[PDB]
Amino acid sequence: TTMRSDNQALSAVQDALGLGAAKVDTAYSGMESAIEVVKEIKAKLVAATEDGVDKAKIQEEITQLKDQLTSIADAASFSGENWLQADLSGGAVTKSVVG
Amino acid sequence: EDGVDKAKIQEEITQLKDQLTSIADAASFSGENWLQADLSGGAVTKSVVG
Repeated sequence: TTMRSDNQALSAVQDALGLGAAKVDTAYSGMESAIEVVKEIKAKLVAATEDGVDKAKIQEEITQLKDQLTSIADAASFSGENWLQADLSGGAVTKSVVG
Repeated sequence: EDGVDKAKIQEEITQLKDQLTSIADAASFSGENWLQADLSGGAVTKSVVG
């Protein structure tokens, strides 16, 4: 009977592990999108370091890319717990996945 | 799990607690249910003619 109860507990742990894996996958996809966008931003800026290039066009490009970054950060949420855009007023927040 | 909402599980456990109460009070044969005894004295004892 104790072993059956333990088996039920491990089944619940498996369900929690699946949920956490889905959350991590969503967070990683959003993270990769943000990395690609910021790489594009860096490429645009290092192109713009030349003085012969008008900087207003680059400025509006980075503005659009920053808006895209904000949208990606606030949208990459699976079940509310998005593991991104947290509250750092306390100093440190730790998310846990049932192992 | 932190991501799982706790309210739905809350009424789940509420229903299970009501089920436990029903199990405790219904399981009787002839008034001597051997459960839900009065522990005012803390030493209630039931016997069967052997």
